[PDB]
Amino acid sequence: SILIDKNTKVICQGFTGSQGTFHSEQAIAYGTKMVGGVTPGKGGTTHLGLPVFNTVREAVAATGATASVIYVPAPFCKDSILEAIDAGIKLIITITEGIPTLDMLTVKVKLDEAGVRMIGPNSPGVITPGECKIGIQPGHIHKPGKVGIVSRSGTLTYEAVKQTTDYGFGQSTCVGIGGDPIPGSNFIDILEMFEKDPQTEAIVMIGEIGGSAEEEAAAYIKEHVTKPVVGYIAGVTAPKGKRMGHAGAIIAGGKGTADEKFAALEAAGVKTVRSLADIGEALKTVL
Amino acid sequence: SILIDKNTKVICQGFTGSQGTFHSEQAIAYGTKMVGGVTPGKGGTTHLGLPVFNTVREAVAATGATASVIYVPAPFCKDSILEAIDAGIKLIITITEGIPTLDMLTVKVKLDEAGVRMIGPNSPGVITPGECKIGIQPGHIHKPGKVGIVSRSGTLTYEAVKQTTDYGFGQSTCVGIGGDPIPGSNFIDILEMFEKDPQTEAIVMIGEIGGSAEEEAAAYIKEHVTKPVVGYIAGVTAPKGKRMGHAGAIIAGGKGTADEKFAALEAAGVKTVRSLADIGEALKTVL
Amino acid sequence: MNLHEYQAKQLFARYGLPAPVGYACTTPREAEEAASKIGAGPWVVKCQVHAGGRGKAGGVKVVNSKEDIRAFAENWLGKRLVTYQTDANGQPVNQILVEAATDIAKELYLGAVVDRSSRRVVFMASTEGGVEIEKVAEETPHLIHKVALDPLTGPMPYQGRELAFKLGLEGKLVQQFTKIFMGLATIFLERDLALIEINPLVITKQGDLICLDGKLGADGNALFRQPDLREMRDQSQEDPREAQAAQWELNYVALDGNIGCMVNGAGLAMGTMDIVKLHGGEPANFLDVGGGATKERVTEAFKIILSDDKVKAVLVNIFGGIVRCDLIADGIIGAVAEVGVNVPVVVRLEGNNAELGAKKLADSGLNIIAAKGLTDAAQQVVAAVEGK
Amino acid sequence: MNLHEYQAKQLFARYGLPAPVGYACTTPREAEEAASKIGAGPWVVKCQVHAGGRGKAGGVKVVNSKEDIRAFAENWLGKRLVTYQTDANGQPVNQILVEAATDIAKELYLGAVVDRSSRRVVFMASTEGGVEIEKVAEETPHLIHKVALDPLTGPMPYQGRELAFKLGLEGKLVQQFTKIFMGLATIFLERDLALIEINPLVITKQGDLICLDGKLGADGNALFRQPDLREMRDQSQEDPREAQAAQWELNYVALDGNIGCMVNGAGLAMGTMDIVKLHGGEPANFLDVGGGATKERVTEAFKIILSDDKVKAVLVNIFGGIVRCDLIADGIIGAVAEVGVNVPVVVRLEGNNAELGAKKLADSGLNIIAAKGLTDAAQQVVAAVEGK
Ligand SMILES: CC(C)(COP(=O)(O)OP(=O)(O)OC[C@H]1O[C@@H](n2cnc3c(N)ncnc32)[C@H](O)[C@@H]1OP(=O)(O)O)[C@@H](O)C(=O)NCCC(=O)NCCS
Ligand SMILES: CC(C)(COP(=O)(O)OP(=O)(O)OC[C@H]1O[C@@H](n2cnc3c(N)ncnc32)[C@H](O)[C@@H]1OP(=O)(O)O)[C@@H](O)C(=O)NCCC(=O)NCCS
Repeated sequence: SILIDKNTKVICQGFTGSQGTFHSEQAIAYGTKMVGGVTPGKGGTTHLGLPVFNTVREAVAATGATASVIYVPAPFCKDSILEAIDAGIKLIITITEGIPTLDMLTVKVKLDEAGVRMIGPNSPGVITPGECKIGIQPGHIHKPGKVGIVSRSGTLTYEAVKQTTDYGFGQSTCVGIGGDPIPGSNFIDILEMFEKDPQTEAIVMIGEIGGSAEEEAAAYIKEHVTKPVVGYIAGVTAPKGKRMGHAGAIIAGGKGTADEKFAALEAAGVKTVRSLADIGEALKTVL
Repeated sequence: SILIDKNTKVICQGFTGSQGTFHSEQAIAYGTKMVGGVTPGKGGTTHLGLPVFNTVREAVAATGATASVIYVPAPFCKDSILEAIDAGIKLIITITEGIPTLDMLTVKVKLDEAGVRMIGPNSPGVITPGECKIGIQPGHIHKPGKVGIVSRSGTLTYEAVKQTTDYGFGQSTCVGIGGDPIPGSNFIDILEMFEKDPQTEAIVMIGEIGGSAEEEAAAYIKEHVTKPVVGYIAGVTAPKGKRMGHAGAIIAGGKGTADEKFAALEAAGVKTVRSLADIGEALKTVL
Repeated sequence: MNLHEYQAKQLFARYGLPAPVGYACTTPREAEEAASKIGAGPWVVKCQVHAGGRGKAGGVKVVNSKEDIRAFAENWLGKRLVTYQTDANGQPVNQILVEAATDIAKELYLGAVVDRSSRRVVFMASTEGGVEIEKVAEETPHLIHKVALDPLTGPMPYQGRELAFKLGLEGKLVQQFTKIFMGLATIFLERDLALIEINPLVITKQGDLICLDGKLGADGNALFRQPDLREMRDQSQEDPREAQAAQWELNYVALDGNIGCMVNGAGLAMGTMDIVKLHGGEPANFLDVGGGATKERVTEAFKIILSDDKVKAVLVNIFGGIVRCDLIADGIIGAVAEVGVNVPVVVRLEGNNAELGAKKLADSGLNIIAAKGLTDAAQQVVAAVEGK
Repeated sequence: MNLHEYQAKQLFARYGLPAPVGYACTTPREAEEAASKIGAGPWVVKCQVHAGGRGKAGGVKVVNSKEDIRAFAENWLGKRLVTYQTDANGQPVNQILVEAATDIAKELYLGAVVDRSSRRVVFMASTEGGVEIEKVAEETPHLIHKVALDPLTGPMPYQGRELAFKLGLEGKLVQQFTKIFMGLATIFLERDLALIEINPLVITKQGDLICLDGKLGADGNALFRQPDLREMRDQSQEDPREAQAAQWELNYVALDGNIGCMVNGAGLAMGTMDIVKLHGGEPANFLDVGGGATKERVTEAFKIILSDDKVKAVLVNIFGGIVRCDLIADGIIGAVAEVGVNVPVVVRLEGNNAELGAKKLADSGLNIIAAKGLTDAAQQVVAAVEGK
């Protein structure tokens, strides 16, 4: 597994808000070691049976949490993320959608310099089935297993989750890198973690139109990933220069089409699948 | 020796200006491998028999220079320094005085992240006697030798140079870290280079009032410097909260007095000298 | 969101960048009157639509008489301009920009975007102005110069000079170019732009740099803190369904096909479209439900998808979400009845009560097929538009 | 450079930060008239001098009558205010700030400086307002909270909240404090400040934060790009010799002693002062020639050093520079004659023609001793003021 496991202590920023509450309840029910939350102004109260702090530093000092999940509205995310980085948090899972690209541009630089790992934003989260759930994904479709999944899309990931659970492969860890143009972590970062993870025997990489993370991931896989990789890219039929839902799902300057990504992956030896419904079949093949 | 030597290829930014011209002539006469200069607008001309370029990147591509000396007026320094860092220059010697503290605050962060070494600003420069001269120091008082000198002051350094040349010790390399509050390099950075330099057998550290670089250097010396160090701190008689010439020569918030620096150095085992005239004597002692 | 050329130029002027003297006019009378405020002709009259390629579509003319300006405004105002960058329906022309003619000596390109590979705002410039910048990147890459804005320091003059010198500018044009770079970079960062394109950035016969065109794109995610930009949105330039969808928390993008797709999830939406395409279908749209597929929301989704007459079937693919599969089915059923959905609807439900939701669909009696899995759902919608 | 409290408050107001209603007045009549513009007394009247400690020196009073305001302005305008932070000569009071009384519930401290150890703008706050912040740092360090501005991101709200919560603020005071931090941080960066000190930052009985005092220091190296700040310089607050020296490219700082020191180099200047002190002398000043010790410049140096009646001898220590030692000697000679230097002058010259310059000094016949080395130069100037 990667990123999180049964021992990951997690705090939630935006803990007392609607989504923060609802999803923390789910993480809590799943057994995730949520140890607290941060909502400026509500420090010293308890919510979902856990302590709420005015700041991430108070939360970290109090709980020792190394990971923070963020459910803070877009306008305040940069502030929330930089606060978490400043408080010593090593893993930030940002669910929030709508964060200004420029905010993430700066955050990404900060993350990289501070050595802090962030998954997201605009991410469904991360889940190590049977051990730790951080995010909004439905935990019941997962099965402790050997397939590592990385995806720029939440729903598509679920499909791959269903398939890999149905074929009995199960999942080591599912990582939603999110649909934003400048995510905290990209395919290459997660691919490298899967290659180095003993429990992960195969990798399902799910991308879509826009940017070139997949093409770069391809080049990376060819040279540094030995485990089998099954790839799926959504957007073959998407128009160019049009945002398809995700802020990052846009083909800018005619570059970054689904076909180019399939092609680049195919050329790197990745087992690509044209129908999202055949991810399980392709894994069976390479497994 | 450290930082520079007979093989250091140097370009000068602000090459065609008064000081850039005059001091490059001196560096050239000394044998410094000046290979070119940069003055936006005068690219493609020759000055002091060397090519002048419109940008540092053109200069670096053309000459392979790894060091740049800057004689650019304060208002344009940040731009000049960031340009040099961006062009791949690994050593920047900034002579310019008057650079806004905030500009240096940002530059220092850039320098550290880009792994670029800068001496200065407000520095007399760097000189490895007999090998390389970059800066404004008078080269005739130096003597190829074994004493490494680091100083926040140009003139005081010269005194130490005279003394160490007169006692026959000579200098390995003299580094003027400059009199600004946020220099590109501090005592600790240079001390570490001297400790690791075989040619340097003793170190003369010259500081003055303000900041705490000397106090930190003391703590550093005690734990990581084995070579003998002779220290001198100017400003015992300076008032507090008053700039004494150098932008960095100011005792802020009653902290950083000359006595505190002498004391901190003495406590770390540094051989301190109360009269700047006795640096040579103290070296003789520890040598 | 895109800005009109005239708005881009106003912004440029607000930042001390140079653009021709001009006025955005909403009536032929205003356009003809602008001629005299501008001065001596001839005058450049340009239809203001977000799409580019206006020149080749006849929306940009250099005229020499007030009567010609008027004739032009009369010809375009209220008419839709179709260019190679709009759909065949074009974009409404509600403003004609009337500006002073410019004596062009040379055409350059200066633009900026957020480069996702290097994760930086990257400015790019080229001596190849007046050409699709992509074309130049394909063929003469060595002519495209770039600099990345350093987030730590902000844009620096040396970067502007770097591009200026690579463009072979010299003398005052270097400082002017540098100034333009610093201002455009500043606007990019302060206004949260996603894109800047000055094509052409012109060197005038008189020896000055001037922005002859301007294409600005704002990061829509930052509009909450760009009140000025927010007001500049021209909804007439886009399919009105997109804004309708958005106010209902739906992301809608009209396509060519006939199989409407209603999916929760951008990735799932595109993948669903792709699977429909893979099984011989032609997706009519991208519609990502995202927001809780409530009855009301699903209803709006149908209304929006079905506003396109080409739609002969609607594939609903819902995997998960916040609403239970049976509530989604009740809403799809209510939507189909209340919207008077006259087309077949194929539904793929996954999650809690998936089979019970399917049962509810099968028992409604409405023309709604509950599919068994995605491949099946695709084949069935594909089959449901056969002959139609 | 320092700003007056009233100027600091104007800046605060310009940035939407809160300060009492007040007016800076240059005449008792203006000060008395301000009372009514301010409203109901009582009124706070404060001498405006750069130095702090005005309260303990009688320069800050709370009065309740227009007649008292006038009496106060009359007492101080044109008079010099001596505080524990000025020399015994004090600072001229040319402005009286008349502001509304403030109902203080609690006094806090908020300030910022460039921390050289961490190389960051560091904001610090404390519940211990109304006290010398150094005092609090000495005794109750655990009560001083700090945050460092990240150069990459600019000041962030969480940092303001962090301090606010460490100060135990709650409710609206947290947002108000955060706002004050963000604004002061912004001013710090935009105006190139070297220092901000709001002591006290007051929580009013009415429950609001208000800057009761303001001490701003600008980075003088950045004045070239701070035109507003540049105009705010009040030269009357400093020894006029400093500005005189500066326009002549000399850095001058008056001290207590009687041995004037003229040296090229800040470090050498301080070291020279120290060596004079080490040999029983009392340096009268710091004077760093820096600029080419030309005849004209050396002359000005003497004029400036000798404007202090306490000076009984002048030690000139020149090591290197751009002028040859003999030209320096000619200038020292011309300076001594033309200035009518009536005191002994000891000179230590090092560099090209050092001995020839010495010879020239010895042969002038003026009371100028050419020393042999620094220790010797110190002993000789020390000896030259014996009895005087
Ligand atoms: C983040 C998001 C989930 C927030 O929605 P939400 O919970 O309804 O928002 P709420 O306002 O109810 O709650 C937000 C909380 O953050 C808090 N908050 C604001 N700034 C904060 C900060 N700097 N630190 C911590 N908490 C903060 C608020 O206090 C609020 O809690 P409160 O109600 O107790 O005051 C939403 O904005 C979003 O981005 N949704 C898209 C998620 C997604 O689609 N992901 C992709 C996978 S497909
Ligand atoms: C840097 C300093 C020496 C410049 O002085 P100067 O040479 O008289 O200044 P000039 O204007 O003559 O020359 C500066 C040159 O920089 C150039 N320049 C400006 N911006 C530039 C840039 N970004 N890159 C390169 N060159 C640049 C100018 O073009 C000018 O050359 P030009 O005359 O050919 O046009 C001076 O400002 C200074 O800081 N002096 C103090 C040095 C010191 O005391 N050090 C401490 C040890 S004690």
